[PDB]
Amino acid sequence: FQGHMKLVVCSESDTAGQNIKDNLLTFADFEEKDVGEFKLYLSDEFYIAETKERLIYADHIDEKLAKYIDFEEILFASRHSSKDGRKIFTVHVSGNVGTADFGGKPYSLAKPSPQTMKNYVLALRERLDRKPEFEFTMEVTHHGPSEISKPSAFYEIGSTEEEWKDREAAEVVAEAMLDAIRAEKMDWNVAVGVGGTHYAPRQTEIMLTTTFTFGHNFAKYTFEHLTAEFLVKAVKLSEAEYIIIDEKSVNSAVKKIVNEAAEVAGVEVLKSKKVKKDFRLV
Repeated sequence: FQGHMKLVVCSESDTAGQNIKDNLLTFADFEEKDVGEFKLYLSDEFYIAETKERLIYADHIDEKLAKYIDFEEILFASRHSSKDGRKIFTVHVSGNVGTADFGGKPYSLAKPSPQTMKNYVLALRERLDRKPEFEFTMEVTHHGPSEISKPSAFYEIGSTEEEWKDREAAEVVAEAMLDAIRAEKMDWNVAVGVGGTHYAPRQTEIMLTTTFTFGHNFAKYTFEHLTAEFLVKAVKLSEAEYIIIDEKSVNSAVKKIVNEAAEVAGVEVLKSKKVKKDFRLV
């Protein structure tokens, strides 16, 4: 059973997650309840769940929470840590290709939530100028938890403690989440992306300016470990009808498995430049 409400999940020890939570709590009349290992906040709008577990290791947490409440998807609210120290708002779906160094299992992918991710990004774009020093960017699929069956995605703030403690940054994310949760448009074109650096530049531009959204995205560092069958799993899991390639990143070797996957799954392959040109929004 999936119910019809959306669930925001955060970690008790995550500063960013907590600030996002505090802001989300003012958007509706909530009632806290402590069941099992969680702290649940209920309302007739959306749900919020607090766990003491580190999110990247929260495999099967959707099954655990589903014992107490019904929800159709999860929006993980968390901080983003990076050595670049850049101030950014990011979105990505968890999952691993060849290595599972930070949660989950190898070659396992979490169920994405392409529509909500898209609505969130457009709602964020609308407010980005409130925090001029911040920039938005997608993150390729990486890190745990990989064992999540309910549609999901991670909505984060980074890259250091300076940003995690940023009250307004968390408030902007919370507002974008509320807009995503209430959004009715659920027919954005869905694709799995292949190619690019860890911050998926092409995919980020596509998310901000076209009618396309993404489920999973695989960075160039994953090329050697990708297989045609793994890509088919990603496409079907994402409910994608397309595979978009970063034509400047993909090599002939990876293009072969991409084409293989496209044929087996019955989806169309499109170059990122063509997507940006023929699928603009306004």
